[PDB]
Amino acid sequence: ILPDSVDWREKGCVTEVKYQGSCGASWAFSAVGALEAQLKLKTGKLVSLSAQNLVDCSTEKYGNKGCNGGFMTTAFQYIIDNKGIDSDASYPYKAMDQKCQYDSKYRAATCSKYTELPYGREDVLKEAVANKGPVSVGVDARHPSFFLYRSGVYYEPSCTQNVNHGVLVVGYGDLNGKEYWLVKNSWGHNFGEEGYIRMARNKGNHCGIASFPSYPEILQG
Ligand SMILES: CS(=O)(=O)N1CCc2c(c(-c3ccc(C(F)(F)F)cc3)nn2C[C@@H](O)CN2CCC(c3c[nH]c4cc[n+](O)cc34)CC2)C1
Repeated sequence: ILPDSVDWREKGCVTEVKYQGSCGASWAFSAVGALEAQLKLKTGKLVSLSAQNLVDCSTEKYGNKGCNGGFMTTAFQYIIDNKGIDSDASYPYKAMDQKCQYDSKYRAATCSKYTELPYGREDVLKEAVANKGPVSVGVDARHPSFFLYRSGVYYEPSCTQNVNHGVLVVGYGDLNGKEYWLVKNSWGHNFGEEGYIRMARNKGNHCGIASFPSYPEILQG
């Protein structure tokens, strides 16, 4: 039996909204956001993890291009392969491609595996958000309505199921009858509701929110 509403901010699993700047690294912010929540569930400690570490180190082997884009799934694979990711404090974000400076001395999290959810399945996404944690997703963000969004439940008739911007689903609910996904963006506090957007849910995979969902886990064995 799934809750009607969830908000992982209430469970202490969501760090401050970040500002990616002119670097196209939303993939890296989406990935660290998902892992931040799993780290809190494991250790009780909420700590921002290094998006820069992913930008600089999860590169050609993972199909990622730093400030020119990339993928959450392969970001997670880098963290698995590397046996760690640094804290954001120890390896801060500069919004540029830099030489990899990963140092195991400042490791703040590990990742054992990741899971991809099936294309377009908002019911499966709901279950994962309720029972696993925040889920990294792609959205179609290429409409003025998206970047100008201030409040309410976002619905854009021209949205497609093709995704181009990485964000984090941290919850869901309903606002005066409109079902929504609660989405953490990485465009700082002047986007949306202090950095968050509520996006239409159960409206035929609106803006591709359920097209490419994935989440990491931190496990023994
Ligand atoms: C137009 S579309 O929207 O239909 N779409 C098409 C399909 C798609 C999209 C995203 C998608 C797009 C954007 C985002 C976001 F913006 F959020 F960041 C998220 C997901 N994923 N896939 C699934 C895989 O094709 C992604 N896969 C392909 C292999 C590739 C790769 C190259 N070298 C490697 C070395 C090692 N490994 O392991 C993998 C590779 C990267 C991983 C976009």
